Amino acid sequence: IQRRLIKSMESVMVKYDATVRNSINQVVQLRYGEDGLAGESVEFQNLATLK
Amino acid sequence: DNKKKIIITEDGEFKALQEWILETDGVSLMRVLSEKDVDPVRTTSNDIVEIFTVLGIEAVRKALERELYHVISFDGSYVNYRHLALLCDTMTCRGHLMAIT
Amino acid sequence: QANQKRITTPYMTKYERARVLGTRALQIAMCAPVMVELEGETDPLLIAMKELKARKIPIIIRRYLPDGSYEDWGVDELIISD
Amino acid sequence: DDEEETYRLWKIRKTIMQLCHDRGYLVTQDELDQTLEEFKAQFGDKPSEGRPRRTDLTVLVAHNDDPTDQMFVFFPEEPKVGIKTIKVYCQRMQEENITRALIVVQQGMTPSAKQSLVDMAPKYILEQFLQQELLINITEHELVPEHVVMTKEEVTELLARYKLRENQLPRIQAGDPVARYFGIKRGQVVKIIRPSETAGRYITYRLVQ
Amino acid sequence: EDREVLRVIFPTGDSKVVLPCNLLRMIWNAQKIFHINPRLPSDLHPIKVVEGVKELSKKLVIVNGDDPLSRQAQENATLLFNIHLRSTLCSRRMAEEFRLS
Amino acid sequence: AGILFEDIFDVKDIDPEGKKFDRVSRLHCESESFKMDLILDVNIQIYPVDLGDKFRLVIASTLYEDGTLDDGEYNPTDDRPSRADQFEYVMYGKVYRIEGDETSTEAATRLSAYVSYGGLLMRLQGDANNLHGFEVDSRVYLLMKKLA
Amino acid sequence: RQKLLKEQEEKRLREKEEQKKLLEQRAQYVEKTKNILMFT
Repeated sequence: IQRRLIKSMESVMVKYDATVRNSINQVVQLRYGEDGLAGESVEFQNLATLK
Repeated sequence: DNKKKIIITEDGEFKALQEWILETDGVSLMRVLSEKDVDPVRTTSNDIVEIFTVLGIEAVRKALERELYHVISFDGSYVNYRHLALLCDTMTCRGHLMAIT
Repeated sequence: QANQKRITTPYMTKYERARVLGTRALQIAMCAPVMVELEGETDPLLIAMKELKARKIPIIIRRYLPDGSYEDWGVDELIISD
Repeated sequence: DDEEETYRLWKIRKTIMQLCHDRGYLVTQDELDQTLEEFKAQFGDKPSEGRPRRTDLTVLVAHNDDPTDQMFVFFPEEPKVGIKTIKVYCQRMQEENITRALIVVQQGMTPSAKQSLVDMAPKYILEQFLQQELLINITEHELVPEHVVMTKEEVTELLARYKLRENQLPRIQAGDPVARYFGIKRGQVVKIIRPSETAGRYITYRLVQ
Repeated sequence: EDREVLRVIFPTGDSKVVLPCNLLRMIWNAQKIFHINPRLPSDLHPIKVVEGVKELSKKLVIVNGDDPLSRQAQENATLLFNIHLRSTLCSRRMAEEFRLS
Repeated sequence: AGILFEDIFDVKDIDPEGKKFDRVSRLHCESESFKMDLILDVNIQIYPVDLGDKFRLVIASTLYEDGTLDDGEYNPTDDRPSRADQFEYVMYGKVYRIEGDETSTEAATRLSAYVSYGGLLMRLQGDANNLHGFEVDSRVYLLMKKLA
Repeated sequence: RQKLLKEQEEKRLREKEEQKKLLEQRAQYVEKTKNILMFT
């Protein structure tokens, strides 16, 4: 399963126009994670006006 | 609360209504949705192929994200949503269900 | 592409920093002139990092866009974070 | 046997009116939310004997932008619709000078009839729908996000902004349930607006194929 | 309005979100860096809070461009964070809860 | 002087919740001159305290009898006159919280100063008049002596 | 209260636009019934 996933997504990359694209240059996401943010810097918080 | 009916009371609070729900052993989402007194808005399935055939590519994108999240988080784990989103976009960006095979 | 309007980020990416530092360190190791002053540094990597902190690395990063065009940024024009 | 038949007819009509409204056709609010009892008053509650006959259920709407751009909705009586019925409907559309139609079949449609629906496309864009898939409006499902057919100006603006070709956008099949709901053909782009747990909102664009 | 947008984004009342900047921790850091006394009246104008948060929101750019399509994509990219920011850096919370200078 | 608070307390209870730590004990005490409650963590191994004891507690900002700030650094080779000479148990900690019964419109009638002496916690709560010397993130000394 | 009155009469205008749209759909339905008649 790991090998299959890797070979399926290996060339998907964040481009300099900030879009996420595969090797064919097709657009997979207009911004990474729908927000264009890297996963190391984000963290858990609470929306104070929701509940 | 993930299967309860979460409404917003008139006072503005989230309230979890304790309601009856049915779990089937087979899937006819096409037929079950079109039944009297059955909710055609929240009734779903875990068979992503039927979701694709009945609701479409974005519906199966969302449902596939939900099912992968359920598989990952059932053991209490947590994975950043952008990874699930990227996997699910890879499987659905070409208009059909692209298996990882 | 109009250099007056470059759409890419004004920050140097971690990969740009890595490759620029490696490239400049190799250039220093191959007896290229150093742009900053030196107290006692003899390691090319330390000299390259000092040049990057001083914003005195004579390299241009050619960032390619998916459409095929490119944007040229001087290492002094980018924002160095780390 | 009969109360459920009229219930199904009312539900199908409701989904059709919602569909036409979403495609941009002029639909009054009254028929957009028509109660079952109002449907019985306007059409009847005995479809089995012939009140209402499905031929009385035929809808004819006009586009908001162009009054001349009208569209039919036919409800054939036979479960398996044949090529002769398609020819009759095309003849009627020619007489009334209408160019778009929906055929809400009950059981299905013959292969010859489907091939007829496919070959004469440049003349009459007439679509095929099962009554089973009109008993629910799939766009109201929680899984289905908001789809919006973009105009050629909007598509050009999109491709110019992101500087990409149509083959680089993600795709949606022409036979997709939502693509068929919105009646969109190849070459058209659909803007999907869905909520995102990381960004709040996310707009993606899918090209029809 | 942001409250209603969150209510349609999170139909279940789950306020746990994953966002870039831990605003409560940054507020705590500011309280301790500048030795904010929670018992004394503050010298922060609530209009300064409103204007500063608006300018900050303008400076946080995920999608670059003045065209309306880039404007809408920018709105969407930072929507949830800007809601969190406006509800955390609110003038009232900054006046009676955080009491920053 | 450098004294933020001074009073005589009477040990009214020791470890109501039970002994949590072996060498440390929590005293719930009350004074008589000011009617202030006190929760205090003390190292009973070196300074044992029995129920019903009576002691003088002095929260101070400094140990030097003359008004002179401290540097927070350990200087055992210091020959200045320190007020720790007049007490038996001395700790050094910092104020990490000041609660009160204030409302959105009214000031506080009663305050509650919380201090941590390297993890040994104290809560001195009572009238706000007696706790104006306490400010959060401020270093203080305990200066506690047993009396008969 | 004067602004309350302005918003109230604005709602009256909007409901009047609702009525004019309703009669417009009636004015086109009276055309559509003859087509539905010659349909079957």
